[PDB]
Amino acid sequence: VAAFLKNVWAKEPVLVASFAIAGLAVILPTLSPYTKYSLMINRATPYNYPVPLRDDGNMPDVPSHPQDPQGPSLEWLKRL
Amino acid sequence: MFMINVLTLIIPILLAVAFLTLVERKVLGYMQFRKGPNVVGPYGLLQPIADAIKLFIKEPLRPATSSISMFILAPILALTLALTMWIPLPMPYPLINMNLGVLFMLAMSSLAVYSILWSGWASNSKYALIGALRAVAQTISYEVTLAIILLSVLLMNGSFTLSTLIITQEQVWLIFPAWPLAMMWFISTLAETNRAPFDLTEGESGFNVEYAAGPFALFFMAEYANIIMMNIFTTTLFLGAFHNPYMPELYTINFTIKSLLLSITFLWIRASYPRFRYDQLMHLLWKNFLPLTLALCMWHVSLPILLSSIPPQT
Amino acid sequence: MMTYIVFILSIIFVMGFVGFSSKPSPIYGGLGLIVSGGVGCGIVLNFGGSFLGLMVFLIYLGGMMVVFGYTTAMATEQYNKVVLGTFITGLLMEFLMVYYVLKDKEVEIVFKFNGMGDWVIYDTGDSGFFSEEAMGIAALYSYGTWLVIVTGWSLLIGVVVIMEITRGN
Amino acid sequence: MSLVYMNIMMAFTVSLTGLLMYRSHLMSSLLCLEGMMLSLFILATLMILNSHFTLASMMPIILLVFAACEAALGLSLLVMVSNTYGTDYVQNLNLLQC
Amino acid sequence: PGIVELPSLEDLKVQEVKVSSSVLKAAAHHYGAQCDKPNKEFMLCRWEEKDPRRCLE
Amino acid sequence: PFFDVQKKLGVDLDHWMTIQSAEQPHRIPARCHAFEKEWIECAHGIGSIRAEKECKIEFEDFRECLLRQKTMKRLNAIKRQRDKLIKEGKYTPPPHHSGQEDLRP
Amino acid sequence: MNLMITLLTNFTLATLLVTIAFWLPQLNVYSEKTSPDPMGSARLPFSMKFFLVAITFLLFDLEIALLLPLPWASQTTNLNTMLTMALLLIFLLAVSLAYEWTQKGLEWTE
Amino acid sequence: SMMRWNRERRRLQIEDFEARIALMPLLQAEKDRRVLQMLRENLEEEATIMKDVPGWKVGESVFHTTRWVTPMMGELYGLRTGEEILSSTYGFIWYT
Amino acid sequence: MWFEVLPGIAVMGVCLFIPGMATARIHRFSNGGREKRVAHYSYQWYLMERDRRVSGVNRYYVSKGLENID
Amino acid sequence: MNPIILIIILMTVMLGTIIVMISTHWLLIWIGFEMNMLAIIPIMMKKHNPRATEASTKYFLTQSTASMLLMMAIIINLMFSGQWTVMKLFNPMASMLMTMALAMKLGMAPFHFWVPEVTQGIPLSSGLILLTWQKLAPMSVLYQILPSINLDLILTLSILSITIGGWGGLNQTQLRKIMAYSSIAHMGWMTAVLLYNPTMTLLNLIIYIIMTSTMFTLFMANSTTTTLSLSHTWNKAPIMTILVLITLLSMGGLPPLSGFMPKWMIIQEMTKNDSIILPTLMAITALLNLYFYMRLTYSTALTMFPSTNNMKMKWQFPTTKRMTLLPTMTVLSTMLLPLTPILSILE
Ligand SMILES: CCCCCCCCCCCCCCCCCC(=O)OC[C@H](COP(=O)([O-])OCC[N+](C)(C)C)OC(=O)CCCCCCCCCCCCCCCCC
Ligand SMILES: CCCCCCCCCCCCCCCCCC(=O)OC[C@H](COP(=O)(O)OCCN)OC(=O)CCCCCCCCCCCCCCCCC
Ligand SMILES: CCCCCCCCCCCCCCCCCC(=O)OC[C@H](COP(=O)(O)OCCN)OC(=O)CCCCCCCCCCCCCCCCC
Ligand SMILES: CCCCCCCCCCCCCCCCCC(=O)OC[C@H](COP(=O)(O)OCCN)OC(=O)CCCCCCCCCCCCCCCCC
Ligand SMILES: CCCCCCCCCCCCCCCCCC(=O)OC[C@H](COP(=O)(O)OCCN)OC(=O)CCCCCCCCCCCCCCCCC
Ligand SMILES: CCCCCCCCCCCCCCCCCC(=O)OC[C@H](COP(=O)(O)OCCN)OC(=O)CCCCCCCCCCCCCCCCC
Ligand SMILES: CCCCCCCCCCC1=C(C)C(=O)C(OC)=C(OC)C1=O
Repeated sequence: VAAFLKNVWAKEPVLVASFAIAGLAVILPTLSPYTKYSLMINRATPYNYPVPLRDDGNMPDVPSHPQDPQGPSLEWLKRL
Repeated sequence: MFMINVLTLIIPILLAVAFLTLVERKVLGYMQFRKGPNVVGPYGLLQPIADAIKLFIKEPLRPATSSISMFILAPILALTLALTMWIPLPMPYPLINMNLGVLFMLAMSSLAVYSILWSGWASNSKYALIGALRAVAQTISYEVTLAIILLSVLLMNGSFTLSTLIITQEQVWLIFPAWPLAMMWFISTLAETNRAPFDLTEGESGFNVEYAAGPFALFFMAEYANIIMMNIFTTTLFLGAFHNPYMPELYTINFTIKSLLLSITFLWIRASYPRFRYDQLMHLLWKNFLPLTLALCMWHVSLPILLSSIPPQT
Repeated sequence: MMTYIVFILSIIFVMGFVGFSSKPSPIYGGLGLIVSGGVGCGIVLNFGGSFLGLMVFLIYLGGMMVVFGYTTAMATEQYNKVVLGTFITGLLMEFLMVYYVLKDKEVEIVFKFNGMGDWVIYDTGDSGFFSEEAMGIAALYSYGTWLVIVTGWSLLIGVVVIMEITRGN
Repeated sequence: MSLVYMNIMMAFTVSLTGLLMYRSHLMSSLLCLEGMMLSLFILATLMILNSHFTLASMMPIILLVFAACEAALGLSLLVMVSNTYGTDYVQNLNLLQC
Repeated sequence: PGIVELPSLEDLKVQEVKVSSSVLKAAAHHYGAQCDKPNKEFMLCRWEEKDPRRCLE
Repeated sequence: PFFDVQKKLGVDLDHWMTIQSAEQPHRIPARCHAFEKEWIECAHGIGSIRAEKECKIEFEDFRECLLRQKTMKRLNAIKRQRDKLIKEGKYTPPPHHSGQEDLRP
Repeated sequence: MNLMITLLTNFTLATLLVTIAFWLPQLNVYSEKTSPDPMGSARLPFSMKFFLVAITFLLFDLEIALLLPLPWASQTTNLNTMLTMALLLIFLLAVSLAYEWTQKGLEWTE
Repeated sequence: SMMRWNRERRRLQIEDFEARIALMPLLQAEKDRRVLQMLRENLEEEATIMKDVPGWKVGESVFHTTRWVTPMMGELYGLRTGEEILSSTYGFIWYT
Repeated sequence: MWFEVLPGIAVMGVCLFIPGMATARIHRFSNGGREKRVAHYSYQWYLMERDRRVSGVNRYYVSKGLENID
Repeated sequence: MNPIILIIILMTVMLGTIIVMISTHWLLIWIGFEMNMLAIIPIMMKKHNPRATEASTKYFLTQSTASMLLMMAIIINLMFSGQWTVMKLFNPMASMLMTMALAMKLGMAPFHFWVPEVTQGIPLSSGLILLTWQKLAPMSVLYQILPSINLDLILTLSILSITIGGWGGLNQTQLRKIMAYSSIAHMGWMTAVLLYNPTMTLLNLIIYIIMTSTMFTLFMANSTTTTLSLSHTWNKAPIMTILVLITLLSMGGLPPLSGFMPKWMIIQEMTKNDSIILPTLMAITALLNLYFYMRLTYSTALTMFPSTNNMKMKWQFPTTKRMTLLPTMTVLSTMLLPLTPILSILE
């Protein structure tokens, strides 16, 4: 597990680098704390028009204006 | 007014290819402890003109061609593709600003093997056909790592737009996150243009030996246009310069200096190494560059996700 | 005349097929299919299929017809009436189609075809900050999981199949 | 319907009748087969781009890839025929009459 | 089938915003802040009626 | 044999690319989204034999959205009559159909 | 449109230079030449290995064609599935390369 | 460096997209009045052209539904000049 | 010595400097002293055609500001 | 072949057919046919002789042409319907092209001209796969598009298949060509009842697959590819002559055997729909199939052809071949007629 590894690093350093970089690419996004922010930034990107809701009278979480407090915010993106 | 812009693209291409031959002979001279041409012009500046006039009044070699039509079409295709690779190049503004300029260049460079193949079959020499098949197999082999390295770099760009690649590199050169991609890219562009140490069309017959001095000169100048173009594309891709939009000539001077140094680096690599054997650069591609290229493609897919550094689409 | 330009390309497209379907030689037929691929790519590009047209160049022409011409040049050792008659037959049938659908603005071979320029069938809106075709191809990795699995498996199996049958053992 | 579809269907039928009437070479047959595939690509593409049906924009690429793999397989078969007779002539492939 | 019902050319007359796209983009954030209410009334009416003729006023 | 594995196991292998009115990336509608939604909501569940004769109107509107044959036939008729009246000289096109009207916005 | 003008200009300049290179030295009256190759007249022997490297190119080029929409596919909101299928496609290209290795397909043009 | 700069580029993309979003109601109102202007002009010229034709309902919908259908390119620019046609139907595709 | 190669490098560098300088000056000449409008997406083309319609001279780059309203 | 590679390639053949069976999108139907063809090509070139390469070339050309016509039918369906559901087709031209493509894949006449060649050119196991497993995916697509299939076309293909598969087998001595013309006749019988009752189509397909698997397994267990080598079986293994006797009398459809079961049920569904001439002429034409079956039984079981001397060596060695499911398939292909109302499990 250690003599074989030094053997293949002596013989085939191209392939050892290949399998090592591939293993990092596989396992490292599951261990990264910033994988969540990739998802959060891709859903924060407004490609479509924010089609507004008809005010039935009881929607306390939906704002009446963009500058209202309620609604989704992007403080985390400006700060990080 | 646009036709003036097309002519000011493609006539300076031919002039730069004309004087690249002089620069190659001079630089290969001084690296070989001799001088290059300095008799014909002052400092040899009339050597490409004299050589063009010599080649265009040399006797036609007059081959018996298997096909007359493809024998005509192969220089036409070579020069047309070697001139159309320049039109999306952002330097700082492209002639044709297209959304998929990277993929356009990859496609038009993938079409360049038909000139080699058609000129090899259009000759009656079977050994010229064998050399053409070896050259085509070499070129299509290194196109694989071209496409995958280029994809792995444009995972940091966000699009296939070549002008966006300047915006991508405003804070740092893209050779810093992608120098292994840069070095395999650079050797793959060295093997695309059949450039030494990958020039087996001069290693012991070329695919275009049945052409006369004029048409072989047209193949030769299409090859050097490809060389300057791929060095400019590598400069845009990994060494992207500062761009003030009110002063575009700063970017033009900067990418021009970097592309000249990279073309001279091609000249300096051919003054340094012996050739590969044919199986040895096949071994270089399939067993060395392609596993690293696939591994780094996995890395450059997963890396903007794990660092939250996905580039924008627009 | 320029409002008919895609139609014009399509005519050349059909002409290109009468190039290789008449089968002069597999190398001239390869050339005719290359020219056909380029003009059909132009047809694709003029509806907004930029990525699909560059797939016609990079993968059909620069990828596959390279291998066709490569394999063909390793056969049919280097140096007709039926070809010429078939070519003029296909060309005259195509120009009779052109003449009918331009004189009548309508024709019916098997289906009814309008004879106006094909610009009339388009949409009059914008797609915002994206190509819709680019986002539909980008959806191959988000929505096309089964399609990716079966395509990549078929390509791996295709590698295995070519290595089994080209060995002779 | 639209006028470009007439030409793309007529191209498919021309490549069909070329593929359904062999002359001598198997390579010319494979070229007619890939012309059929190319016309299918163009026709699918013009429909899907016309209809703005977004998810089927990945469809013609798929139609390319499989069929090009198919083309690869066909080339391999031709080469094996060429490694038996020296030529890819379709009249050499007549042993299975008896 | 039926006859399509189009509004007259008098029903389409309005004082246009005859400024260029850089004028609009430079003022865009303050325009979205200040002109919120008739814009969102219009776009709610536009996604609910699915007909521009019903959304003119 | 339609072994409906996808409905049995609850997986979605290929239903997403099946119709134009399905969930699209970035909510991009097809040009005939409304006609296809109306034809599907008409013909749902009642079977194909009843769906051919009972949902003929929605299906004809949807096919005429897809291929635009009646629309292009009408444009053929109007353009042909206009060209005939231009040839006879009994009609003149207006300035806004000749390009002399300083477009709207 | 500007692209078609540029293609026509590049193709026309290429055709003009090819016409000059094939017909400017034809004006001379040099001499008629009688003129009566490593292989003499032996037919071209087929190489299985050049065909195999071209087919390996074709199959890896199809796998590349699948890989090409990744700079767009990274923008999705189903990123776990996108990353899984991207790594699966590059891994299947790597498995294709490994099987091409281990059955000696990359030999004498390695 | 690519981390910091691509996060800045995503914020700049969101700023551009919200400028677009704030401008979309004005552009939608202008687009609606634009296409209804063009359809009313086409209807009036159909009324003054299609008089001699027997059995012609001017402005007859080809759809059985009374729902608004998005106006096709040939419906809007059918009676106009070829330059306006080409600029509206291949202008963005041919733009460089 | 080695600086004898610099005249050819200078000639070739001027020949590479010409296309970008030329296309920058032609874009500023053809577009009102400004950059060429980059329209990669149909919204950008929509804004550009709106500029061409609101200019009144059939030129997209002729911009109308606050002086065009009352 | 590497046995791992053989397992993966046969799983890919099965994967292609299962993807045809379970998918709801026409592109995945086309993909399943492409995967099936691509994976079955090495099964046909298992022995690497010029007849296998010729057979694989002919098989590739016919299946590739059918795949292109299938995709054109799919694309015309997308024209005239704007969708991709694997259901009825929305154009008679697309219906005709898809019926032609599936007739080419099944090898139904007049697209039958590849079936006796390719089956002759390939081994018995790959011929078994081609004549049993390769029918399942196109019959599934024909099962799901039957509200759009033209009646005149499907019955023309059916009667032309039954007659040509009847006359084709009368001139043969090679066993694989006999099974191939038997295939053409039985596919005619399956498609003749498709628009009337597709459960009987599934019944005929299952009984045909059982009987064909029995006959190919007997031909593999005795290593016989010709009539005259099959006639040496009584001096080598007398039980196998009994088995080929009862299975060939079953495949002709003689009662009380189970191969009488499908065709009778087919007639049972064609006379309910007021077709009397057509199943009568079909049943009279199946006497030709029974005639060359009787020719094989006279050569093998009911007489004793002269053998050779070296047969006496093979008397000292028992069969080491894995005769997989041969007693099970022999019992199922003969003694299943008293269980004829089991067919309701296929509804
Ligand atoms: C773009 C601007 C320029 C870019 C740089 C290029 C400038 C220098 C050019 C010099 C002239 C070259 C002329 C041609 C040379 C051809 C020969 C050659 O070099 O072949 C390539 C050689 C081939 O080696 P070889 O063939 O000699 O080796 C023997 C191999 N076997 C045993 C199989 C026979 O090397 C490579 O293939 C490497 C390519 C680049 C690899 C970059 C790896 C970066 C580091 C990754 C991580 C490593 C650590 C592990 C993981 C850690 C994780 C935390
Ligand atoms: C899990 C992550 C994803 C992994 C898959 C993706 C990888 C990306 C790179 C693609 C590589 C494709 C081609 C791989 C082929 C491997 C087989 C091989 O090459 O075997 C032969 C070789 C000896 O070479 P030879 O046959 O003699 O050739 C002449 C050169 N001397 O034999 C060898 O050289 C032995 C090679 C195997 C040992 C390599 C060990 C590297 C270990 C790195 C650290 C661990 C990384 C994590 C992943 C697990 C790796 C086991
Ligand atoms: C973007 C920039 C691109 C630049 C490209 C060009 C680079 C190199 C520039 C030229 C360098 C210097 C050229 C000098 C040429 C030789 C001049 C000379 O001395 O010629 C002598 C010869 C005979 O003279 P004679 O009178 O007989 O002598 C006896 C005197 N008692 O007399 C003759 O031969 C007759 C005269 C010949 C003159 C030829 C001059 C050179 C032609 C150059 C063409 C390109 C010019 C630049 C183009 C781009 C800018 C517009
Ligand atoms: C109407 C009248 C005109 C008729 C048509 C003629 C058109 C113009 C042609 C060029 C000028 C004519 C004279 C040509 C040269 C004659 C003089 C000459 O040969 O001088 C020799 C002198 C160098 O002396 P040398 O003998 O080399 O001594 C060795 C050093 N110890 O040589 C030198 O100093 C350099 C000589 C350079 C020759 C001119 C430059 C090259 C030609 C440029 C134009 C054509 C090509 C344009 C570009 C083509 C593509 C690159
Ligand atoms: C043997 C024959 C002769 C051989 C020598 C000559 C031919 C080979 C060398 C030239 C190759 C021609 C390539 C033409 C198409 C290139 C792809 C392309 O158009 O990409 C650019 C661009 C896509 O980017 P995008 O920005 O998304 O689109 C504009 C949207 N604002 O899209 C656009 O800008 C679209 C512009 C309008 C559509 C252009 C259509 C071009 C004409 C049809 C193809 C012509 C070539 C046919 C022959 C091919 C080779 C045989
Ligand atoms: C609505 C229906 C839905 C679908 C239901 C299920 C349908 C099942 C269809 C069965 C198709 C079987 C195809 C053939 C078997 C595939 C595997 C194979 O190739 O087996 C042959 C194998 C090859 O071994 P090898 O060494 O090459 O033999 C030659 C001599 N050296 O090994 C041999 O040669 C060994 C010899 C005996 C092999 C006998 C195999 C019989 C398989 C079929 C059983 C009957 C069908 C199942 C029951 C009815 C289901 C409907
Ligand atoms: C349109 C024509 C422009 C001028 C021709 C190209 C520029 C001059 C290159 C001359 C040349 C040199 C120096 C040269 O060394 C060489 O041999 C390798 C050539 O190929 C035959 C050449 O063509």
